[PDB]
Amino acid sequence: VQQVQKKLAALEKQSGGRLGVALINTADNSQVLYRADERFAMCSTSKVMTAAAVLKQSETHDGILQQKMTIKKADLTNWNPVTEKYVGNTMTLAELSAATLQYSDNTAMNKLLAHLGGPGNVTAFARSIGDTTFRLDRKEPELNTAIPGDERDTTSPLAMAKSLRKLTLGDALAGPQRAQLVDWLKGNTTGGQSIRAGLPAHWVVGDKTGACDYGTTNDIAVIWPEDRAPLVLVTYFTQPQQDAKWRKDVLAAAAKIVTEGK
Ligand SMILES: *C(=O)[C@@H]([C@@H]1NC(C(=O)O)=C(S[C@@H]2CN[C@@H](C(=O)N(C)C)C2)[C@@H]1C)[C@@H](C)O
Repeated sequence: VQQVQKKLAALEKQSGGRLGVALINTADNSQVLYRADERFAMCSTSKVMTAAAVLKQSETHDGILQQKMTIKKADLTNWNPVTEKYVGNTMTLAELSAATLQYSDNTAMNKLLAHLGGPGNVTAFARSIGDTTFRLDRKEPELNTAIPGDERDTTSPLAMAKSLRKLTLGDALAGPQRAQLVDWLKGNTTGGQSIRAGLPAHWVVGDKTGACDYGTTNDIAVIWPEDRAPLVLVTYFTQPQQDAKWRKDVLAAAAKIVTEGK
């Protein structure tokens, strides 16, 4: 059905930006692709691979998720909805992971990066699960420049869709860790206006949004349409002006377009 292709193409043209979509239907492994092999800056969506790297460690290191880290007034970044509540005290890695994933807390992200030894370690983890496109280069907030043509902190919609699938439904993570990642993605509190907005209200969704410079507005999610096989969806969107406004409505439209009737 190229109807979807035409609709996506029109959506992009009308938006005046560059749209990236990758949908994987686990029912038969069919895919809906639109610039699925092009690179897009990930913004907060890179936080999923990051949190997953920590979960991977917990498979061998027992109780690591309960390990504590101190939050100093110096760790605070441009967005600390949760961490700012702990300046002077501690947060476990689980709490930190939850904070970065569900509230997109930047301080929490850098705390996880520090724990992992830097962005290069997240990239290594991605490679270990077969993702040869993903690449994390900087920490928060520099990783959000999203400069057109810059390959730093980018990935493709398809590569991210495959990795999200491997992580949440596949074998990239062990049972317990897989369940925690899914639980965290379902508990996201910032996706209300994105992919979720374009889906029937009773469908169950796990997702991670993101928004940064050049009006880059992203979202990656796993969708369970009632009792049907899960859908893995990545909607990436970026614009020409560095100061462009975010277009969460564009991702919602894209989501409706590709998931309608699934
Ligand atoms: C990540 O991409 C940045 C971070 N992540 C997200 C996100 O939704 O994933 C938010 S955007 C959110 C809606 N717009 C802002 C505002 O409306 N609030 C005050 C409610 C927050 C945030 C931009 C991170 C890299 O900085």
